Amino acid sequence: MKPPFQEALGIIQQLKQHGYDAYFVGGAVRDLLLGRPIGDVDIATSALPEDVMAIFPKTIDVGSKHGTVVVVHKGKAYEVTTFKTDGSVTFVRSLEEDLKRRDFTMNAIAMDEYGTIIDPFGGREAIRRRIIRTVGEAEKRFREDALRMMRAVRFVSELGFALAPDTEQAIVQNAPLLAHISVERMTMEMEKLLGGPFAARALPLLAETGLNAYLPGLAGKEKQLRLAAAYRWPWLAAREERWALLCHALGVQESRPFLRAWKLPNKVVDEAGAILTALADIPRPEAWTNEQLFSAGLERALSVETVRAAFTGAPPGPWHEKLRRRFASLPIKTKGELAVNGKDVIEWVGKPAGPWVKEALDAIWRAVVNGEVENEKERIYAWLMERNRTREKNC
Amino acid sequence: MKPPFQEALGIIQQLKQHGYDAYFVGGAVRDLLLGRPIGDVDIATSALPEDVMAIFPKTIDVGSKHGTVVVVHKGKAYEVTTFKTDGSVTFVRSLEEDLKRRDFTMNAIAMDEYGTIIDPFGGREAIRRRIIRTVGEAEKRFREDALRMMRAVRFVSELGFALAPDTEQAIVQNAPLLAHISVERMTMEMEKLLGGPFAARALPLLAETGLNAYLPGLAGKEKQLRLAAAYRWPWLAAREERWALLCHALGVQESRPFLRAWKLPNKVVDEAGAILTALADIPRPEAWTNEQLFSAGLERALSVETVRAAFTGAPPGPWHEKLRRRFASLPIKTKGELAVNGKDVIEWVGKPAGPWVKEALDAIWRAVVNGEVENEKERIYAWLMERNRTREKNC
Ligand SMILES: Nc1ccn([C@@H]2O[C@H](COP(=O)(O)OP(=O)(O)OP(=O)(O)O)[C@@H](O)[C@H]2O)c(=O)n1
Ligand SMILES: Nc1ccn([C@@H]2O[C@H](COP(=O)(O)OP(=O)(O)OP(=O)(O)O)[C@@H](O)[C@H]2O)c(=O)n1
Ligand SMILES: [Mg+2]
Ligand SMILES: [Mg+2]
Ligand SMILES: [Mg+2]
Ligand SMILES: [Mg+2]
Repeated sequence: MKPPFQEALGIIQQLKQHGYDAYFVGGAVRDLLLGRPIGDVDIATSALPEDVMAIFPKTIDVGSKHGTVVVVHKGKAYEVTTFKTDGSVTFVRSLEEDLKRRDFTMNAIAMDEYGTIIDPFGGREAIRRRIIRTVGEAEKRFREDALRMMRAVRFVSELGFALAPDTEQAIVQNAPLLAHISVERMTMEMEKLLGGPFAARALPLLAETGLNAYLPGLAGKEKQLRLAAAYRWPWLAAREERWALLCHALGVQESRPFLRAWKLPNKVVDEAGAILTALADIPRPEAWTNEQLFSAGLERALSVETVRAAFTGAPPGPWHEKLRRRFASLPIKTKGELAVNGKDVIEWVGKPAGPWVKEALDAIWRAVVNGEVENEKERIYAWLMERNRTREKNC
Repeated sequence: MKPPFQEALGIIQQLKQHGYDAYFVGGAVRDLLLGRPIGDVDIATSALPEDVMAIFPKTIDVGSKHGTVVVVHKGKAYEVTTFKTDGSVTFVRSLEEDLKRRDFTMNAIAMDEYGTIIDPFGGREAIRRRIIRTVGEAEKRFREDALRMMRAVRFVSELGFALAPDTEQAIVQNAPLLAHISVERMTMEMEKLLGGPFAARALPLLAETGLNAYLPGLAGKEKQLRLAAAYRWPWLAAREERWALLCHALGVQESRPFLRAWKLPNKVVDEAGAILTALADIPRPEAWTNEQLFSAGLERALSVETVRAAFTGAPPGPWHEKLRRRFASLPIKTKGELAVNGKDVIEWVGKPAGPWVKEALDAIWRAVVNGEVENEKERIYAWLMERNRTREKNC
């Protein structure tokens, strides 16, 4: 018994004692078998949501309308699912009926409270061979939930399996069915695919399969995707950095309309382009400017070089480290640090409050930062004063 | 800082550091103030669901569509809710806007990471006085969510507060609006109200208010409800035992159609009647019969006397203890224990398999139980054999 399932063993036990019968199901079994780090432990039972909400103290009702209940056990969250037949939903007592409904074979395994692998679908084979195959006709299943395709391809990104000949085919043939699946749902899938350790050949595949030109803004970029192979994807740390390079390697013009089609939250689509930009503007890592760094702010700066990295081949290590230095020597690091107040500039140049004031301070920080004038009140005063009679001699 | 919030303090802290601002909200504050045992710790913040899913590792998405996110922290489950205005939902930054939307004042409190109570609605007053008052016009709020009434009455059950004159009034005037709220939702509320420590005057109130005759099967039972006052509700330990007595004191004829209207699960409505029945059939605690006990099975037996208790005044203590003895002396306690097999009765009376067989075994347990014949094979054989030539001499 692996500690993953060890603590999770209770869930089963209590479900068995109340005469219910339960199994470990899903990837957790796969990962265990495959020999991956074990993800979410998932548990499937013949006990109805209501029976599970009676047995366990903490019970979160996520969607008792389609089988699942989240059971807080011993300080974790496990997803217990009453066996079902994907028709509304129909609940059975046949575990075999349940496995029978899942996307692919690697997923359709189950292990008993004792540790005996229950594989009525050749999951065990699939894994040794490392192949994503459909549970039943690949055709019928994609008709049963089109999204099942995207993920067949994400799995390729996430595990590094190959697709099954008849399964892959089925995708190109049934490609259209995607436009029927909500964008929201497509995005989360794209966003895991992207973080694959095999992303590199997931994306291309996304193309060789019919799947391209049904996903947001991925019309006819076939060439771009296949090429995407050389990108060091897996050193991208973050979602932004992800979307970031994804754009770049598509060559995507305006990041904003694109990432928005993907129904991504603003804060990403904003910081997305943020970096996409700083990247175009700075073509070289040595070229970062005390101004520019201050402007983008450490975190983003680094993320820039890490995207750059994923494009170049050049390890970001040293740059990250040079930026981290520079940024902690920038005589200020935010605008709020500026020893001098917007009101100070008014009482100083004897003008009414207005538009000029911004431009003033605008050019004061760019002075403090580039080390031109200190960040003390007195000196910035003279600095301002003495640069205003300069703007009289010049015109 | 009370331990409840102590561990929960982290949730706030990390939401503050990422510049977000959060508060403890809800009954947890009420309970703390009131000086009750502290229930669910709840947290409200300006950070959107997505921001909360980014910051914390474990993040359960219960309904990010209306603000709430369940954040698993340090081994518990806390509900973080992005401030909102109950219009679809609109998210703000104003905590004051958030409090302003909640049902009643006791609930509309908030405490900061430091321990400073934030009461912009006189919750603190309401609690000292022990009064359930509406946050704003009692009228408008019941139009905003009719169910708010049921609970204004359950709260009476739960805490032992009185209703505010203008609030109580508003209920009778706006009584009708209930039929618009899903039964499912009414039941859960009734199911808490019933377990109230003040249940006794909650039920009556449920009547003096317009609330009666909008709840399942509670048409015109006004008299029955008011009388319901004398029942020792609070010693009812279980759901069944609850519905059980509720039926009884309403005098409800057929339990089955009634409890079912409440959209209660079967296993309850079944065990519900179960007891309701055993109760009508056995009018006296001394009258339990080795048969009857074996038949209902300890647990339910006790439950029966516990309901009887809630009706009589007589403490179940002794009976429960007498039952628990008798039942562990019953020479068998289930039907599966019977040393004699249905197949044994066939190969013994030389008849084909059929309906008589049940009737045979049926009268064998009742013979093993009442201590008439042993629960060994040999002796039951004889016992059966010698009672079949008895049924020849008799007719
Ligand atoms: N379109 C989908 C998506 C998922 N599943 C099923 O839902 C379970 C859990 O879903 P998921 O979160 O995707 O976990 P796994 O598919 O098991 O793999 P992973 O945990 O890496 O996502 C799986 O066992 C799978 O059979 C499905 O039948 N159809
Ligand atoms: N119809 C409802 C039901 C609940 N609430 C709000 O949702 C929050 C949590 O709901 P609940 O689980 O009922 O907790 P409390 O009302 O605070 O009290 P208790 O924990 O005893 O149920 C509360 O702060 C309350 O203001 C609401 O505004 N309208
Ligand atoms: Mg888990
Ligand atoms: Mg999973
Ligand atoms: Mg809790
Ligand atoms: Mg609560």
